[PDB]
Amino acid sequence: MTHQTHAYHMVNPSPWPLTGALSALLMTSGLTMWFHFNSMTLLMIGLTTNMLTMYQWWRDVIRESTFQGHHTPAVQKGLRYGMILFIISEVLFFTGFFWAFYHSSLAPTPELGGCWPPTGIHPLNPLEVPLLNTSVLLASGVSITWAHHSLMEGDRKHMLQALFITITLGVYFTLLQASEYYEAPFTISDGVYGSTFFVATGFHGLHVIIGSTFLIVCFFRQLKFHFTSNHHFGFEAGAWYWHFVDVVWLFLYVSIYWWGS
Amino acid sequence: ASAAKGDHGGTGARTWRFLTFGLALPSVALCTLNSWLHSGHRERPAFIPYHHLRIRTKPFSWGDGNHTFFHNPRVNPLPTGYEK
Amino acid sequence: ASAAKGDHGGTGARTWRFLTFGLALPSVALCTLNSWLHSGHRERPAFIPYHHLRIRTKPFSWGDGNHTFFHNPRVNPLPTGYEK
Amino acid sequence: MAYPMQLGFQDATSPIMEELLHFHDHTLMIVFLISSLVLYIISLMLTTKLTHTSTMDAQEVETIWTILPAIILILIALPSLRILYMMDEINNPSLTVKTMGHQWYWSYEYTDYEDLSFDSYMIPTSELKPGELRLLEVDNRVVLPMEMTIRMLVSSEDVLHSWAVPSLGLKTDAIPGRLNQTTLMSSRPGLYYGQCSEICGSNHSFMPIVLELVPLKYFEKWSASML
Amino acid sequence: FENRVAEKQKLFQEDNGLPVHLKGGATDNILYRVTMTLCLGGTLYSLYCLGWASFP
Amino acid sequence: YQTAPFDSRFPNQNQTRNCWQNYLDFHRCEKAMTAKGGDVSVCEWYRRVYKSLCPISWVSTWDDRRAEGTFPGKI
Amino acid sequence: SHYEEGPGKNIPFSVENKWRLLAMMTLFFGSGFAAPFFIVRHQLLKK
Amino acid sequence: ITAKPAKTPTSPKEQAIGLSVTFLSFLLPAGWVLYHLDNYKKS
Amino acid sequence: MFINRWLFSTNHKDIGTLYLLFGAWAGMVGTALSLLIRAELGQPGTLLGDDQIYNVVVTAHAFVMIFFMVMPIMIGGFGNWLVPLMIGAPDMAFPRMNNMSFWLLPPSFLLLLASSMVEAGAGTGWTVYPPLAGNLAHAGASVDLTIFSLHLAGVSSILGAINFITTIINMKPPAMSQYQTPLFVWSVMITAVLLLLSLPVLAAGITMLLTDRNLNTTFFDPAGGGDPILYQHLFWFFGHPEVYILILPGFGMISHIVTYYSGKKEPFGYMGMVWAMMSIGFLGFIVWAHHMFTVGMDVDTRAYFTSATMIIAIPTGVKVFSWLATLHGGNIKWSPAMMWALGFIFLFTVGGLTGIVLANSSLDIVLHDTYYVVAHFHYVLSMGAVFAIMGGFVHWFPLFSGYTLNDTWAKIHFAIMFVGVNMTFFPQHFLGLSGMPRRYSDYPDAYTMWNTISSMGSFISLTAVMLMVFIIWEAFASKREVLTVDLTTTNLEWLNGCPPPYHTFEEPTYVNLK
Amino acid sequence: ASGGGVPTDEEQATGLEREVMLAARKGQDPYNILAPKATSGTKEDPNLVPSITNKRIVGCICEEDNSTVIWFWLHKGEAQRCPSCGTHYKLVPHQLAH
Ligand code: HEA
Ligand code: HEA
Ligand SMILES: [Cu+2]
Ligand SMILES: [Cu+2]
Ligand SMILES: [Cu+2]
Ligand SMILES: [Mg+2]
Ligand code: NA
Ligand SMILES: [Zn+2]
Repeated sequence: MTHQTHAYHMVNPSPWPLTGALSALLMTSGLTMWFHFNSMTLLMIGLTTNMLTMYQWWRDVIRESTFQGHHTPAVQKGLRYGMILFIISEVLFFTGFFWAFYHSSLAPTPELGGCWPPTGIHPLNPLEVPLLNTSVLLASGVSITWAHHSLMEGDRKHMLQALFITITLGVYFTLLQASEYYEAPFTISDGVYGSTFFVATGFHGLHVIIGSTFLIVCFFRQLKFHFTSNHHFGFEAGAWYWHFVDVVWLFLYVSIYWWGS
Repeated sequence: ASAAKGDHGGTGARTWRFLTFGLALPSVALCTLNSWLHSGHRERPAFIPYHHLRIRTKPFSWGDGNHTFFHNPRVNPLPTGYEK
Repeated sequence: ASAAKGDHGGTGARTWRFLTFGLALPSVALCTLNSWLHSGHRERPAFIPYHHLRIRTKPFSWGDGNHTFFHNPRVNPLPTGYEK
Repeated sequence: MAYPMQLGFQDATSPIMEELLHFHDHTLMIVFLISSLVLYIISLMLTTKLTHTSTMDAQEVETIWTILPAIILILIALPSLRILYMMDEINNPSLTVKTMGHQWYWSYEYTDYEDLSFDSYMIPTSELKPGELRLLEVDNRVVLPMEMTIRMLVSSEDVLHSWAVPSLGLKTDAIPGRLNQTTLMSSRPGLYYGQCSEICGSNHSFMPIVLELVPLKYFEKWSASML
Repeated sequence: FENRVAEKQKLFQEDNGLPVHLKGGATDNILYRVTMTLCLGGTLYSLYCLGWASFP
Repeated sequence: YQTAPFDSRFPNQNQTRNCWQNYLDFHRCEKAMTAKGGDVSVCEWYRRVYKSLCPISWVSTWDDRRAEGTFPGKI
Repeated sequence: SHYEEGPGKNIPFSVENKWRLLAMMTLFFGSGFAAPFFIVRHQLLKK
Repeated sequence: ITAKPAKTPTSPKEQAIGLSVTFLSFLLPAGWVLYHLDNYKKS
Repeated sequence: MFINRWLFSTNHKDIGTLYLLFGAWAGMVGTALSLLIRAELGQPGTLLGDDQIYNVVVTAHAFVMIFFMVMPIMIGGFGNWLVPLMIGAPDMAFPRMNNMSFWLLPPSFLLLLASSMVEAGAGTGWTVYPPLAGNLAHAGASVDLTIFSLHLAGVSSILGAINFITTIINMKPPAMSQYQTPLFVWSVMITAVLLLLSLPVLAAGITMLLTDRNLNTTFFDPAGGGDPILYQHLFWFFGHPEVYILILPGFGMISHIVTYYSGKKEPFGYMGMVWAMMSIGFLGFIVWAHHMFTVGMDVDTRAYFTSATMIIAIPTGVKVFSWLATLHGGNIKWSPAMMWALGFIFLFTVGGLTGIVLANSSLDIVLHDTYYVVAHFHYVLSMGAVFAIMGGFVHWFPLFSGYTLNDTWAKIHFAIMFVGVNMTFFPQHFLGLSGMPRRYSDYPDAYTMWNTISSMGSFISLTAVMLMVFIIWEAFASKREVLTVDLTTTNLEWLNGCPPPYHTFEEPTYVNLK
Repeated sequence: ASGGGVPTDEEQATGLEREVMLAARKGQDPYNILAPKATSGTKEDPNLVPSITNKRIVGCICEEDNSTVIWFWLHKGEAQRCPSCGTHYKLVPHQLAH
């Protein structure tokens, strides 16, 4: 006792969970203010305290791992399970949206014209930009892989080089998708086709922005020599999440873009 | 179609840097060429006041509350018809 | 449907012997019950001389060369109609 | 309808409802068996000074308490599934009346030949005439021909409602943009009450259903007088 | 580039009795006091809005 | 004619399509016989059936839509 | 870690005076049970 | 489960008090609201 | 110092305690609402004036008891307190995150309270199904507030579900296999998996309702070609694993309680008891549609759902009989918690048997949306999940506090609530067979007796919950510190004394690899 | 390809991570990451339970596939025995304290 003989991390009291809980209260109630009393000051404060919390919380996590040496083998094996589990919960989140889509397309109501895509809808061509976005994402999947292997072989420059290519492909997909949204002849308000399309592809889009800022973080931690050829979990998590992101796109693509249109 | 490129689509940072510049990137270049080749801008579709489209059960929380977020005036008609 | 049975669907001969007798086999018992419950023998379908069925461009290399390998007289009509 | 201090189901006005009474008796007999067994075994366990706290062998007895409950479930599932397919069975209706839930009233439509259609509302207890049932009486009953296979088609013109009538053994939610079908078939004339069985807002509790079943002849004249 | 991770290691392993979220410096404290202030103020503001909204 | 008979192609509790199919079938037949004359003969059966099964408001809003030319179904 | 230990020290409310506790527990559970009642009065007093 | 005798035993009289205060803190505030329901319903 | 301990925590115990406090308080709120519900029904007529207030009241009752009382208590309270102790861990795998899972609950509760304050509140039923839940029938910020209260409550759980699985799996003594952890731990590991898989689907479903209410989507609006029934699928897909998420931890506590007071070293058929929970968890994902037997589905699928829903009785059956086998030949100690355990064993039985009746879609036609189902679920929730929470609380109170409760007062409390709950819910079986619908603020005159008796019953329970508050007070007031605890060889949570020090297991346990 | 640049653990691992790293290569396990291996457990060959104090909780899995672990505090002194199976255990000062 007093001094521990287990290989586990006992984290110091952190004000971040409170500051993040309070953060969600501000953001949700702030979104209610916007939706009804058309005001954004509350939502703006919430988003701010939210970034502040995520910044410092993950900051400390680096402090404890990289600088204070707390991430022993026992600890990392637990961080592995947590990320796997987290990704699984996210697979089931996107699962309700593909459910929504199939429920709608496999049996179109007469209000749509009793068919799919509904009359009046002019879907995009899957062979046009949707194919481009598919190749961009898939390419980043191979470049992020090259980056991971470089890391394990201690090739500092090439890891930075592969991670950079990967990051720019995610930004490329983001811009392309942004323009597609702007150019599309349909909208969230165009019934269940627009509903189902923009929220599923929308949430995934938000996931590419979250997966890219994650890799951007990994980029800088590397510039700053945080990762060793052997202990570099933040990058593995970053890579696991990035692969979750392509897979969801292949399922979106083959379902909504190809089949459902 | 299918696929089979001789061998080596596995293990070695060199092998993965090889696929990155020899398969991955060249693909993105082709698809980008294809996408830029059929960049034929569609004509704004005829506007018919269908009831299952341009839905509006509550005004949007921004602008005139009748304009969608990524509203593109050239291809998106308001409930009453094209912007102008 | 879906699936999620608490945990332990991985590593350990004990864990695998557990799934074998606790999930795998009980399943086969249920399905076997279901199969034995709807063992309702269908009535032999009406015979109509459709041209795209009972095909025969070359006699079979066995028997009267007009009888298929797992010929079941009760449900399989010859080209000319049911066996009897 | 239901009477004061009732325990079971309302008396069956149609053949499926009788069918359900018997099934429910079957099923209830079994839950009585099982729940009295589990209560006897418990008091048995708690009524002796004799002890055996050492390790006991499971499994051996585990097969009994696993295969036996499985046999019982088959004895319920069969009778149950029979009545279910029987409910969704191929009958040929001689009439098709539609009903449409509305936020706080049902409106019926008989449009087979003419274009008969009327609203139906609960009678404010203030204005009930002596002898009338407090939250059950409607101004315009839905008249139908007794002893006949009718096809009801439930829908709604707003939120969800649920068209129900216990005595006949019917319940079919009313969902906008959908046409749910159900077969009605009484074997006795009379007044049969039911109530909205799906929360639909403030007066979910005040929009009943009353079926008035009379012979065809009176049905035809009523229908016409009704327009 | 640099690689001064050891400088940081010593700094954060220094036995100054501080919790990791402060261990890093003076800015840690200002950042901390800012976050706590916006959260508390915001939570108060939202409470005010609920009151305002809970009356016709 | 009493009321729409059983239709094996719509054998389940949900009949929304049964209403819908017969309303299209009718108007399409009607439109044909018009753009053909054919002694201006008429496809009444569909109108009898869809009339039995479809709720009035569906039928009204549909006719309206056809008038303003915004009926999403193909006739 | 200067966190006290033992009976009555591992909770967020003082348990030294049985009467002050009587009053804290009363405001605590009491306020919870009363909230629903006053929320209803509130809805009944609006238009 | 064995235990030391009470450090600060609560005599019957003391319990009676606490049982009373506990009950009232539950019953009074609700009683008040409920007792006046008609007034609220009268505007 | 108070802040650092109670607001900036990273201690499984201090957090578990924080949950029990939140749980007990929310428990007070839900009790009040359950009494307004019966006040309104205890006499023919209308009490509350308007029906929307009644529905707002019925809805809030369900959310408060489910998301803010039962769940916090059983998983956050007993889960954080006992899990690390029973497997010998120094703490949870993610101490800092675990604290967020708690702190998300108070804001989540603020949102739900706010919703009943603004506008006319949300009188939608706890199923919050559209169109009633939409922007026409429920225009305004209330339902939206209800939808956000659940987003937060769901993030908190999904978050902690990750913590318990990682903890229970990654932090056991190296020589200890999973087939060596206590049943309560198994019960919370499986419950955690159900949360990990089902809660995200609700979050997707209610997000879709939110966009339909504010972003002009039409997922559930026929106009846009939507379908109000699709929402019913998404919700009930989460909704069934949820009913089991509420009973599993109780299954575990009961296994510990029944074994401990029979003086046994272990529960009968340990591995069968592990198989049973795992089965219940798995089948609980392929049965959701029994909640939709009067909605218009194809008979064949309605047939599949009653069959699938029935096979669940088999595994559940091996647990009811295993607990009985555990009392067999035991040296029974008639302590308060053993009473709570015996009640649960029987009352949960009755209530699950009553739910076998409803599994029958044919019969469900006429039982659905009536008080027969309100009876079914209150037996298992009010006399099952709640009885387990009381038995476990009186059993582990000395460990959490270091003080003991008055066993005689504890038994009066049982004796009162036993009568109360039974008198409240028993009659309701009748009311439903005889046709009285659910969600009604008033009923045809015939239903007057059973609702009259039933409401009276509800007043006895209130008495039992007032007495309980007193029981806790006098426990802390007298100060009877614990001296000796029985059967600790097999019950590791009691080895560090009552209450265990802030940091237990700084030095691991020692377990040999035979 | 070709080139270098990333630190190794051997050269960058600090804190307890480093401590379990080295200790591990010296063969020792001061942080209880691995499972102790049993001895005959006779009175003259007790299982030596190292401890950084004067009492340590011991869990004994009496028989191989047992689901119940028998727990007890082993104190500094004469070898004690599992209440259910005899089996001796003798405390011992814990080594690598850093
Ligand atoms: C666990 C869940 C839970 C619990 C325990 C209860 C408890 C109660 N509920 Fe129920 N109720 C629901 C969940 C619950 N309910 C749900 C889901 C609905 C459906 C809503 C809808 O239709 O949309 C419902 C509906 C509902 C109705 C139907 C209204 C209608 O449809 O018109 C009624 C009416 O009698 C009712 C009654 C009660 C009563 C009298 C209590 C009483 O038993 C209360 C007795 C007191 C307790 C049993 C709790 C005390 C325990 C504690 C406070 C813990 C203390 C803390 C520690 C020891 C640490 N409830
Ligand atoms: C604590 C949570 C809980 C539990 C554990 C259960 C368990 C069960 N429930 Fe329950 N149920 C609810 C809470 C719960 N339910 C709630 C909240 C609702 C209402 C939701 C709402 O609409 O608001 C509901 C609704 C509900 C319905 C729909 C009613 C309707 O709206 O029409 C159905 C239908 O199948 C059902 C069935 C069952 C069954 C099969 C079980 C089984 O799991 C029970 C199994 C138990 C046993 C059977 C006993 C033990 C076994 C033996 C002693 C062996 C021998 C037994 C036999 C031979 C049969 N429940
Ligand atoms: Cu209604
Ligand atoms: Cu209703
Ligand atoms: Cu269910
Ligand atoms: Mg219903
Ligand atoms: Na009433
Ligand atoms: Zn032993």
